[PDB]
Amino acid sequence: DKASMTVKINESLPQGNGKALGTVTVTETAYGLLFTPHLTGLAPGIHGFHLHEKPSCAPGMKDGKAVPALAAGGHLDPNKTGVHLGPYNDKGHLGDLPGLVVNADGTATYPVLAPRLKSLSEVKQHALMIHAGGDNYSDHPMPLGGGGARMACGVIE
Amino acid sequence: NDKASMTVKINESLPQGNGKALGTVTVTETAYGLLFTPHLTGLAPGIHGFHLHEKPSCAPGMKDGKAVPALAAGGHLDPNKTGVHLGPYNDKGHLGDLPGLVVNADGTATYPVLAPRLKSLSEVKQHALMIHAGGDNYSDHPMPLGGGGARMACGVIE
Ligand SMILES: [Zn+2]
Ligand SMILES: [Zn+2]
Ligand SMILES: [Zn+2]
Ligand SMILES: [Zn+2]
Ligand SMILES: [Zn+2]
Ligand SMILES: [Zn+2]
Ligand SMILES: [Zn+2]
Repeated sequence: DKASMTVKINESLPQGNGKALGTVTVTETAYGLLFTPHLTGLAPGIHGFHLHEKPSCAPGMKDGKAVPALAAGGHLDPNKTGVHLGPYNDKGHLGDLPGLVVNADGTATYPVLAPRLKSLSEVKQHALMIHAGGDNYSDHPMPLGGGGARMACGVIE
Repeated sequence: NDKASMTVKINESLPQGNGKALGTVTVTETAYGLLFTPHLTGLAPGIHGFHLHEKPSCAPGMKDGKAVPALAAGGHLDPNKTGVHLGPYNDKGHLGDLPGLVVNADGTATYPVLAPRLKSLSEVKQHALMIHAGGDNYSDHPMPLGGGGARMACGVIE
């Protein structure tokens, strides 16, 4: 019996949840949490892929405008580093995962290992977020890796 | 703040010998294993098999009267003699199994890939860094060696 679980992912719209885009499997390995995606409908390329603090994917208000998945808050960051440094650096947000790789047909199938995370309990009650932009694992030149807008989200557990 | 790091140059692998230079891959020690950061151009968009092979050569090899590209690098690095391809997150297979190399739509590869099973540069030196035509499902099923198929670019580490 592997320590494994799934998370439903939905489109993040200004008014709430859009279509189900599929799932992501989260599995404990000898090397940390393996995120095996099973998603469809995404823009080909590499997308910011992070655990955000709050167990919500609902939109929020910012400067009078509807902001998709804003209720998830920022990146999971129990060490209070206040810095986005990616999946391989202990000095930044614990919620920083490797970029989500999206195939030419808009599907995501390629597994990504986040070695800093060791058990399922560490992802429960957080939002699994997929951004429009990519992620260079830095706050420079763009904040939070350049992920920009939130466009897909799933509350884990 | 600092970790061991080294660079490997990558060349197209043709039947005749080395092809165009395609750029480099940086191999860096992290607290989580070796990180491979590509700086590559001229690759088919998509995900490619990406492995360390036994021998310090990217040279063509002869097989059945034909020059097979990078065949001189031998098989996948397998010090424990597992004889099986199970990918970068499973200790029961080839130690040389790395995550699939991700190639952008524009033919460049930039997305860094971590191989947690490798800890130090000493483990990768004097072996070949191989880039396959096909992808890698980290299994000998349905196809052998992850379905990597032919070798199309290669670099000798160190
Ligand atoms: Zn994010
Ligand atoms: Zn972050
Ligand atoms: Zn700059
Ligand atoms: Zn330094
Ligand atoms: Zn190979
Ligand atoms: Zn192998
Ligand atoms: Zn060796």
